[PDB]
Amino acid sequence: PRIKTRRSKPAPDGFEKIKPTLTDFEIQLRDAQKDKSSKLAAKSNEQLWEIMQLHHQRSRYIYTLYYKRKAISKDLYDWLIKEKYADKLLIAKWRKTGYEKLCCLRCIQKNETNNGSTCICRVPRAQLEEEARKKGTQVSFHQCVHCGCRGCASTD
Amino acid sequence: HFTKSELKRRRKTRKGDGPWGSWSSSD
Amino acid sequence: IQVAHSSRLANLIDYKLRVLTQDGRVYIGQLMAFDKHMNLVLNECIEERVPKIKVEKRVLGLTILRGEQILSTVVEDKPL
Amino acid sequence: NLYTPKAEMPPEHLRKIINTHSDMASKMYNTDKKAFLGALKYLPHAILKLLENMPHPWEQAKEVKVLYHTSGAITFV
RNA sequence: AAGCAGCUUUACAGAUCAAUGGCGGAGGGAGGUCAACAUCAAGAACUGUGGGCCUUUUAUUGCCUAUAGAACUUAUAACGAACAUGGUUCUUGCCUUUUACCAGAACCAUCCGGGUGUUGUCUCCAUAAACAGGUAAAGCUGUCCGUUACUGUGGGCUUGCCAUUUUUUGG
Ligand SMILES: [Zn+2]
Ligand SMILES: [Zn+2]
Ligand SMILES: [Zn+2]
Repeated sequence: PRIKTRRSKPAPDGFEKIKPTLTDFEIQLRDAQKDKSSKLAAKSNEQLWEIMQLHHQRSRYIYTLYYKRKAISKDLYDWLIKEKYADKLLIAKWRKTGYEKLCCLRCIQKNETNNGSTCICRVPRAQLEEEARKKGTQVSFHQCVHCGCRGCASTD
Repeated sequence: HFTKSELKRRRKTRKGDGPWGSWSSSD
Repeated sequence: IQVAHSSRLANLIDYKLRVLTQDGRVYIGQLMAFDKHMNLVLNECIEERVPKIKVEKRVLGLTILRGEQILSTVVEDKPL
Repeated sequence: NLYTPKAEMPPEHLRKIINTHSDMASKMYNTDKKAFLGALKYLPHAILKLLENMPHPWEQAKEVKVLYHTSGAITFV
């Protein structure tokens, strides 16, 4: 996350209760930052998908404790927002309707795809199965590229 | 087209939990 | 010939006023300035005298009127 | 007008990209290596973007925004 | 500037619970190291609308007037209270040829940036805003909805006040 400095405030009360989960996410990021053997290209991109998964689960955990379960106060949530434990924008898209479950910020931007549309992971799995049935083949999509989410629309 | 209860009893069928739950259906 | 629920002379400014005077003269025309003494400075003043019938009509223009010579003022209609 | 603004990414993703470009011996880096030779004519701009955002003596470390290429070629503060 | 009269306002006590008429509403506020389009070197210099006047056919020029607006920089003139670099040409230096240069000019440029307007998107906070026509844009308009158009309490002031010659207390 962000380093602990003099200008950064100390944490509000309740943060030591949630330190083991954030510390587990921290040490898994410490393991996932190091380069592996990583010779292939299809398995080079998976070790970025693990880090996108860890960042997504950390922000999902903070979102779950603040908005869903209402255990963390506004002071501690704003401190976890200042110290970059979770993105403002991912939590903000999770506040929206239709983007409750979401992979990452990259897969809802129409600015980065070649077609001017969103990413294929925002299509529901049932819609992909409907087009697979209408074409006759199987669902020819398994793992999204920016992040490794199989399907991340709000239904599925 | 699936009903909402069918979406509930199909989004449990993905093996992991979260967006990274696999739809691959090995077993 | 109409009016609203007016309270005093200042809210009805610039209107087509008929002005009655002590000397048997009626000044018709619009207004531009008043005073405490009801000193009307009439905008397009037309003086009406009745020699003993026929209304002797006179073009004046912008005239400062001294208030003691005035009897009472009549509001006719809108300007312009 | 369609414009969703720029995606703030985790720092660990950038850090993993920079760590995977220390070997640079596979075939897969070929176009990525092309990117490195293309990023030299955008290298010195980034040097200015470091040295403008150079941390002053009254501050410890200045957590700064930064663009990184997908291949981790060039890192513009 | 105490008060009263008047006008206006919201909280209202009130007449209809009508047809009216004002105001407000006919899809919000704060922003963001968000981007997109304009626009930023000049008759001290800018546009909108309208009329009129001149070509040999009233077309692209150019003036005189009428009003409504000119955001952004500008006078020890300039978007930036800061300041680099490159090209061409000329004139100097170092010289041993060029690059790399010394350092002045002239004419150009290139980079780090910046302002303002509008549009859009994003974040946070909230929440009769109903229907119909269009443009490049808006309650632009039509239907329409709240306080409410006829008194009194409570606030504000745009006012006046607290007979003896020239005005309002008599020819
Ligand atoms: Zn996704
Ligand atoms: Zn994604
Ligand atoms: Zn995706």
